[PDB]
Amino acid sequence: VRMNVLADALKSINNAEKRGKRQVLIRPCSKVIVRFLTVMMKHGYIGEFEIIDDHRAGKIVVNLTGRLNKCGVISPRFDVQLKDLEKWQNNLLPSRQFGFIVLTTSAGIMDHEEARRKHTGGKILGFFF
Amino acid sequence: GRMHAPGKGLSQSALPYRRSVPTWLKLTSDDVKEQIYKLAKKGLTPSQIGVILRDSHGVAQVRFVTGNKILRILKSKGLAPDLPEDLYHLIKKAVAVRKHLERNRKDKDAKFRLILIESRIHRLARYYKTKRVLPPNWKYESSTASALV
Amino acid sequence: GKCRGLRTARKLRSHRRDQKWHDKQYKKAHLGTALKANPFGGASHAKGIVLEKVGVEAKQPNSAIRKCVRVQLIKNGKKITAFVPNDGCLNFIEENDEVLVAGFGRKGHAVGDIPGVRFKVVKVANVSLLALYKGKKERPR
RNA sequence: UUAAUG
RNA sequence: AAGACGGUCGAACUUGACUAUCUAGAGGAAGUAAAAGUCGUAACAAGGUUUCCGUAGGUGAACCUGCGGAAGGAUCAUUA
RNA sequence: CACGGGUGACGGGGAAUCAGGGUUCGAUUCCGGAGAGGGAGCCUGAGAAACGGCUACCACAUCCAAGGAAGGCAGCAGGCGCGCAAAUUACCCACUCCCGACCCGGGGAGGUAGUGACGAAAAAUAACAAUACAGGACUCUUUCGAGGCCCUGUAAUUGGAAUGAGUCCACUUUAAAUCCUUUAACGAGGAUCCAUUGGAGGGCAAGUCUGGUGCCAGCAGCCGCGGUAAUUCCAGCUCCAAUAGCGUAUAUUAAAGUUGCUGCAGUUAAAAAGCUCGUAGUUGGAUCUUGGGAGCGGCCGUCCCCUGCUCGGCGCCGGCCCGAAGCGUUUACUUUGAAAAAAUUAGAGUGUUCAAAGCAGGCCGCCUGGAUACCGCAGCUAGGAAUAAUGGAAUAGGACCGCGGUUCUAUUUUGUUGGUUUUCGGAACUGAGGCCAUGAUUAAGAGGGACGGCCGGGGGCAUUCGUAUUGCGCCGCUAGAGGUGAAAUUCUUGGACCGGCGCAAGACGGACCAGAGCGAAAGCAUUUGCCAAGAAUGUUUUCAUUAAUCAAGAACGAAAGUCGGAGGUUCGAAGACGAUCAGAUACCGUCGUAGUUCCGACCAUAAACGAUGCCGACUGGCGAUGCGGCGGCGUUAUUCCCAUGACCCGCCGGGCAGCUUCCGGGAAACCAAAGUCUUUGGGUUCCGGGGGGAGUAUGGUUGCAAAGCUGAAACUUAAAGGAAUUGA
RNA sequence: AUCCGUAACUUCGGGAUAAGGAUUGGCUCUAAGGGCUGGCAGCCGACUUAGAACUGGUGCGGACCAGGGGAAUCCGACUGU
Ligand SMILES: [Mg+2]
Ligand SMILES: [Mg+2]
Ligand SMILES: [Mg+2]
Ligand SMILES: [Mg+2]
Ligand SMILES: [Mg+2]
Ligand SMILES: [Mg+2]
Ligand SMILES: [Mg+2]
Ligand SMILES: [Mg+2]
Ligand SMILES: [Mg+2]
Ligand SMILES: [Mg+2]
Ligand SMILES: [Mg+2]
Ligand SMILES: [Mg+2]
Ligand SMILES: [Mg+2]
Ligand SMILES: [Mg+2]
Ligand SMILES: [Mg+2]
Ligand SMILES: [Mg+2]
Ligand SMILES: [Mg+2]
Ligand SMILES: [Mg+2]
Ligand SMILES: [Mg+2]
Ligand SMILES: [Mg+2]
Ligand SMILES: [Mg+2]
Ligand SMILES: [Mg+2]
Ligand SMILES: [Mg+2]
Ligand SMILES: [Mg+2]
Ligand SMILES: [Mg+2]
Ligand SMILES: [Mg+2]
Ligand SMILES: [Mg+2]
Ligand SMILES: [Mg+2]
Ligand SMILES: [Mg+2]
Ligand SMILES: [Mg+2]
Ligand SMILES: [Mg+2]
Ligand SMILES: [Mg+2]
Ligand SMILES: [Mg+2]
Ligand SMILES: [Mg+2]
Ligand SMILES: [Mg+2]
Ligand SMILES: [Mg+2]
Ligand SMILES: [Mg+2]
Ligand SMILES: [Mg+2]
Ligand SMILES: [Mg+2]
Ligand SMILES: [Mg+2]
Ligand SMILES: [Mg+2]
Ligand SMILES: [Mg+2]
Ligand SMILES: [Mg+2]
Ligand SMILES: [Mg+2]
Ligand SMILES: [Mg+2]
Ligand SMILES: [Mg+2]
Ligand SMILES: [Mg+2]
Ligand SMILES: [Mg+2]
Repeated sequence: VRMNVLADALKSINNAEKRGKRQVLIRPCSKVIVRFLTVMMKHGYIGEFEIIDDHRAGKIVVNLTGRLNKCGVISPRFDVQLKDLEKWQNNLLPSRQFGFIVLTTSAGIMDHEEARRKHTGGKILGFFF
Repeated sequence: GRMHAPGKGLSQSALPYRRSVPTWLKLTSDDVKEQIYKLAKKGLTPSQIGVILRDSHGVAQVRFVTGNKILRILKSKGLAPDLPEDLYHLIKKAVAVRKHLERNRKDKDAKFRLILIESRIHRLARYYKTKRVLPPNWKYESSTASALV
Repeated sequence: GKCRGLRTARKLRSHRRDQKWHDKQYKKAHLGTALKANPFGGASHAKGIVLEKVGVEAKQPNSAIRKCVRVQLIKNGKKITAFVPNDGCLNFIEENDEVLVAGFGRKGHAVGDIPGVRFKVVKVANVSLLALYKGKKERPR
């Protein structure tokens, strides 16, 4: 059955970016997915999205640009310290200039640069560049 | 995907967005609860109670009109059975298939279906043991399962 | 990996521990059957007594007569068809002499034109066959 | 119908 | 002090059992490596009986036949 | 993953290879453990089951007058044996410490020397000048040639200039010496004071040189070279790699993305259990805290606040502010701090002449250093609550603010001595209340179940039908009939074959029958009746995570085979005969046993195939088909219309499929999955690591047997294989 | 007789008392195994089982009773006649 809703949604938007759609409908709405979309929004890879809230698992419509090369996912949620985060961004990001690895922290869901700013590791969500 | 079948069927109820009671339904929640009491006192499974309520009385969801759901109202008054209705119908189907095998031992397909029904019975049995609505000393024994219809 | 759970460490470790035994080098290194079948017994060199000299016919297309020595070891007593490497060095090797026997560099495998020879001769009666070939030292008589 | 080999 | 009865720890000897390694052996039955060997041609083209799998019987020998599959078949097709 | 077994396993700090990850080793100088040939027991002593302490037994071994005595080098040197494999029967307590009655003695601990190419660091074997020559930036010259302000190299051409390696007086060093450093005197032109180790076909830098050998000798880690012109052998010359080092043999690491967590594959190269259920194991849908305010800088950035309930002073007028102590579901996760032996790794400083090293050293007595980082995993502590578990209150034995009774009681108190009963407080039990906004998130294009109309070669039992077959009976006429490429074995005036009418039992279920349906798969096709089941659809039904994959275990499982009964029409393993062929024990034909058919038990094997595990999400269309549901011009049946069957056009769910193209993938064939893979991570089982040996031996287990499951090694080979192209 | 232990093979039933060991006497005790009446009390009747100490010239199923065993080959299955 459906195990990782976040991984399914990011593979859906990755297929939509590969085909070249202007917008895509991903079917469940999770808080992790919404915070991931806001983290991609604050760096500007995607457009402005919206969620459709019934009193169920809601839906999400995301306006897509062509700036997102690949939206990836790291399953399961591995623990990442500040010592190991350099090796994670070495072997998962295409460059040290761009690309982001978001990971959930005690302060909240935020990318690796803001994790270096606030000095807090945590469990990995995925990657996007 | 089904549990013990290769089917991939998509056919179930689609409840509407609005939880509010309609304008035409002038049946109060106490009258709906008394109708549920009358149907359960006559003797009827809560599924068929909900079906008769949405057919004759024109009330689709008891949960939207009243506060509680149907088996919860039967539990609040004292009309709920000893064991739940899906487990009851699976036990009844297992007794029917076991009587069918006793009449015709050669039916290997019905033997396979009997094994499937036993597996679903034990899955729901351990589930209601974890939910603690059945006692932990309860056990499905096919020699004594036939007296329970 | 195939099972990517968060707590599948014993599953991955037991699966890799089972599947290491299907490797050829790992099973040969970690079972004692190959070490028992090895005449050196985990040794690089071995001394042994010459008893006879053998003319071994060669394999396919290359057709020649290689020169080998039936060496009986001291540490085990096993018999080895050891190879005489250089040209004209069978005449230096006489009967009932202690010769040093080494491998040939394929880690216990027959090499090239010679069927069923894994080992070769380095020294002859504490005098090296390289110096006997070059003409530096003389056989002690 | 028979028809094998280098 | 010597010595003695008893108890405890208990080396060691004999017998029996278990387990591990190495090895002799008449004779039987395999695999590998040469060959200027013998007999036949099983398979590769419809290899001249299409091939192969499972299961049984038989025959110098590859193999032959029976029953059920498969095409990895020489047919992706044969007409109201 | 207990127990048992093996270890060519003392454990750790650590070593090597290393991108990131890992893999291998660690007997070895530091810490802890064990032991003194093998066990066992004990005295002394604070501390031993001590062995440079004893007491017995076993193995080994010495002297003897034959009564008896004495031994433990896995200490330092050394000897034998074992080996591929490893040093002197030296000097000294002077450095470091240890012990003693102790400033004095002792220390084979330790220090220093002898061997030492395990290994590491530095590092000689020449340089300069002048002649001849061979050339390059300028000037000149059409080229040829020439001048040197600038050069670069070569040549057993010549020339002095400088030094060790060695020799050796002397200090210094040192317990006494040795070596290093210093220093007189000697000491170099083929500076004979002479540098080797491997190779020269490719990988892999470097002769198609010369002579001999002629598939011989041999070279060759792989491909290969040598069969009388060898770029590969053996020698000379030349050249190439490193340079006091190099080659060879073995274990190991990277290479190996050929063990794959990072990060391999499973249609055809090796591969998915035949299929299904299923416990452990693993993974598990969404949902509970948003924001506002104050201050600064240029709508943005940043800092602060939005927990509750004994002791004292910025103290102030029973109340307020602040500080300290204690209790406020539990973790996993993240950060800091402590505790983490040194030696080793990274690394600060420092001219051991540099460096490997060491912790030293530097200034005219002083100035200083001997840091720091890391130390996996587990345990402690204080901030955070995003993510994953974990509960609350649902027969209300629930919190909250108060009350009335029963039992027990720290005690303040009646000026001081004693009893009883109360006010007032703490523990337990117990009755009537007031209040919570009183309390149960949604119902997943997750799943289970009820219900409706279906649907279907799904399954079981009983029944019924159809022909064909073969045999028999009767009738008619007949010399041929079967069968083959051709014939014969076979039947046949005892009437074969053929035609007609009956009887017979056992099969089989054609044409309808399809890239159509059902079933988990194997599989399922005459009609009717009975029974149980199932997919999909419909649903504003119910339960509320009940789910997915699954070691062990369990059900079904083609055909063939086995054990019992029944029946044996046809076909037909074995067997017989006739053909063919050189030969057939085969293909062909005629018979023909087991079997093929039914029931009750085994067997559990298939090219059991889609050579493609299961569930979930997404990314292109087209015409269909099957089932179910919905809508809409109109024809055709019931007939007398509404409403239901057959058609026509559409919509949706999945069911087998097909066609189309630069989605994308792959080695390609090809695939809408075999795609969403170096832009590598959705979850979960089984399984492969070159080809043989070999699915073999052995061990265990199942079966009546055949055989089924698990399952190697020795040895051998440089290929085996997949796709595609061109010839034949 | 009691306590251990028992192999190859097999038709899984056997082999099997396989094979191979230890003990056994007397005396003096302890513990355990029960009924009737009014978790307690009183009154009574039975033989066993286990353990300990002491002791006799190591003797003890002291007479009697009472299997020698193991590994193979041929034939017949067997019980029976
Ligand atoms: Mg399932
Ligand atoms: Mg043909
Ligand atoms: Mg042939
Ligand atoms: Mg033929
Ligand atoms: Mg053929
Ligand atoms: Mg063929
Ligand atoms: Mg035959
Ligand atoms: Mg050991
Ligand atoms: Mg050891
Ligand atoms: Mg160690
Ligand atoms: Mg000791
Ligand atoms: Mg010794
Ligand atoms: Mg001792
Ligand atoms: Mg000693
Ligand atoms: Mg000592
Ligand atoms: Mg050495
Ligand atoms: Mg001293
Ligand atoms: Mg002294
Ligand atoms: Mg020493
Ligand atoms: Mg020199
Ligand atoms: Mg040469
Ligand atoms: Mg080369
Ligand atoms: Mg080259
Ligand atoms: Mg060469
Ligand atoms: Mg490696
Ligand atoms: Mg690598
Ligand atoms: Mg591979
Ligand atoms: Mg294959
Ligand atoms: Mg399959
Ligand atoms: Mg969740
Ligand atoms: Mg340390
Ligand atoms: Mg029909
Ligand atoms: Mg299994
Ligand atoms: Mg069958
Ligand atoms: Mg059969
Ligand atoms: Mg039969
Ligand atoms: Mg026939
Ligand atoms: Mg014949
Ligand atoms: Mg025939
Ligand atoms: Mg199979
Ligand atoms: Mg298969
Ligand atoms: Mg991958
Ligand atoms: Mg292999
Ligand atoms: Mg070859
Ligand atoms: Mg193949
Ligand atoms: Mg016996
Ligand atoms: Mg015999
Ligand atoms: Mg008899």
